[PDB]
This record gives sequence, C-alpha cells and structure tokens, in this order.
Amino acid sequence: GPLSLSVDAFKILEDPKWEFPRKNLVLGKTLGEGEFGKVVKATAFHLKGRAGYTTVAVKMLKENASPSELRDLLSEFNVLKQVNHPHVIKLYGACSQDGPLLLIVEYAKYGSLRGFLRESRKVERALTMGDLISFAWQISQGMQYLAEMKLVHRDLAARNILVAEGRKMKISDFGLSRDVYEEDSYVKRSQGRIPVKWMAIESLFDHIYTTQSDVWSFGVLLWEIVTLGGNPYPGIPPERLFNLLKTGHRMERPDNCSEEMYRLMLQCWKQEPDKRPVFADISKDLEKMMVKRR
Ligand SMILES: Nc1ncnc2[nH]cnc12
Repeated sequence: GPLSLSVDAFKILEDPKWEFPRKNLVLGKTLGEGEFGKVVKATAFHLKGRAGYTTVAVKMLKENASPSELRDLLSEFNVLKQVNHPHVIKLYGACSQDGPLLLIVEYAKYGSLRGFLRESRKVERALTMGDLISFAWQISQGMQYLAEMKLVHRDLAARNILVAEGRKMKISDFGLSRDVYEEDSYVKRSQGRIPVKWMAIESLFDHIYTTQSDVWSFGVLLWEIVTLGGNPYPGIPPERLFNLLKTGHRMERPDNCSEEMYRLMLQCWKQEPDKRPVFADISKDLEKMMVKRR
C-alpha cells in the first residue's frame, strides 16, 4: 500500500545529507508525547559540522505505533527537509539504518508555548501584552512562510509551538502537515486526528483544509496566548462544537484582551474562509498593536 511504498523507498534512499550515525547520538529524558510520537532530549556528537556535542531533540515512534503514526513521522521528515525559517523548528538529520527511525531536531529550552504561558503571569515568569503580541507575530511570520511554500500545517495550537532561547517561537509538529501546491486545498475522506476545538468549521464539517483553516487555528492559538494558556471553549464537550459553530457562536472576549485583539480573533473565525485575514494581514495587525502600545 502507500505506506509500504514509502517505507521501502525511504530504506533504500541513500541520503548522505540527512543521515546521522546512530552511534553519535545519545538519548536522554522524555520531553513529551504527541499523539503520533514522543520527543526526548538528546546530544549529538559532530552534528552537521559543529565540533563536540550539540544538545538536540529527537522525535521517534511511541511503543506499539500504528501505520498512521509511522506515516506521520515519515511525512514530518519529508516536510522538515524542505523548510528553513527562524520561526520553524530546524531539522538536523535522522537515524534510519540500524534501529528505530529517529528524527534529530532543534532543541527548544523552554518547552511548549502552552506550558511556558501557564507557568507565567501578566504584569512565576512576568509577561507583558507586548511580549504576548510578539509571540503571536513571530508565529504569524512563520506561518506566512509556510503558506508561501504551499504547506498547510493543520495542527496549529500552543502545545505545538516551542519556545527556544531568547523566547523565540518555533512552529513544530509537522506530522499532520500537507502539501497543497496543486489544488490549494487538502481533503481527506476519513475523520481527522486534529483536536475538534482547534478546527475550522469547514474542516469539521466538510474535511477541507487550506491556509485559511490554518488561519482559524491561529485564532484559537491567539486566544490561548492571550489567556496565558487557557483551554478553548472551556467546559464545552467537543461534540457540541458542530452545533455551536454552525449557529454562529464563537468564544467570547476573554479578560485582559483589547477590543482590537479580540476583533482579530473573530476575524480568524469567520464562517467564510475568504473573509478571514491572510497571515500577511495578521502580521500587519499585530505589528500595529505593538507600536500603538509604546
Ligand atoms: N524539540 C523540542 N525541544 C524542546 N522541548 C521540546 N518538547 C517537545 N519537543 C521539543
């Protein structure tokens, strides 16, 4: 089938640019477990030209992986080989030869944006609205880049953004990302694996994913940022989202949120995907709020 073809092709592809000697990689503590796989802290000796050890993160399959999970890891590898942006997690290499598939990626010392925000508060860690706006802007910059590359991320959420040295955002978790060069849309007959509460109305009902459904997810992400890692649609069961969204309901303006910021969220969640802003516009709106605050 499609996966068996991918695995065979992968196992023969002589890939000197990305292949890394397993013996030069030492794995450490678990940093997290996504639904497709797990990430562990690691160190790699003589990685891509750097003398000595470099601390990295390593993505691998969980125990008892399914074909779905294996497909997603292979896909993430294939996507990450083609992307290069300061706000997208960087790929360093892979170990594929004499053991389980390991992807070697950039380590982000602060962990997920969600965890970073929830440990904070607005003025443990002290964040200003300026900082919050900055975070969103960096993510929007990254997304503009991916959208230009005709990639749809599909799984944008604070748990999928990492925070690197200098509080720099890194979009991560490309296992569900898909190329839309030919049709500008990705459509799947089967039920998706993205959490319901982050999905655009047309993804939930019609299984259509585009850059403008990424924009909807960004609006949920914006809400998570503004609420310092709140839970979307709190107390509302996911099965209720079909009716709630189709009848035009959206999350209300949260506390410590300007009318301008809330307006941007609502715009991300317009029923009609064509009425939603593009990432370029999102970046311009955020930069504007940043300078108006000074
Ligand atoms: N690449 C990564 N770097 C740091 N912490 C992480 N948690 C999950 N993935 C991570």
